Amino acid sequence: LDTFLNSFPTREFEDDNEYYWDVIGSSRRNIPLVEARDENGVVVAANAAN
Amino acid sequence: NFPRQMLPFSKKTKQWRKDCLLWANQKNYSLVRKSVIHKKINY
Repeated sequence: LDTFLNSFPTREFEDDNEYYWDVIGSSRRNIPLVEARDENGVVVAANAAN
Repeated sequence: NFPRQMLPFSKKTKQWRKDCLLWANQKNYSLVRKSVIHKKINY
């Protein structure tokens, strides 16, 4: 168990408070649609024209 | 811990020397020096 824990390095912190590390995703994203309307203002159903 | 230094020179092989360097990355206190944070506050 020590030879398993001798495989890991050690960072010397400054305090004994809790510590943080920032994680990030991407910037590029696709946005879902919630509804669409034609020019007169009424929403387009699934059984509608072009 | 720190590898056995009291060896013959033939058994101070390449993984023995590597275990000593690998130790330094895994663990400061000195008896006549101030702490680094005390010196860096001075600087």
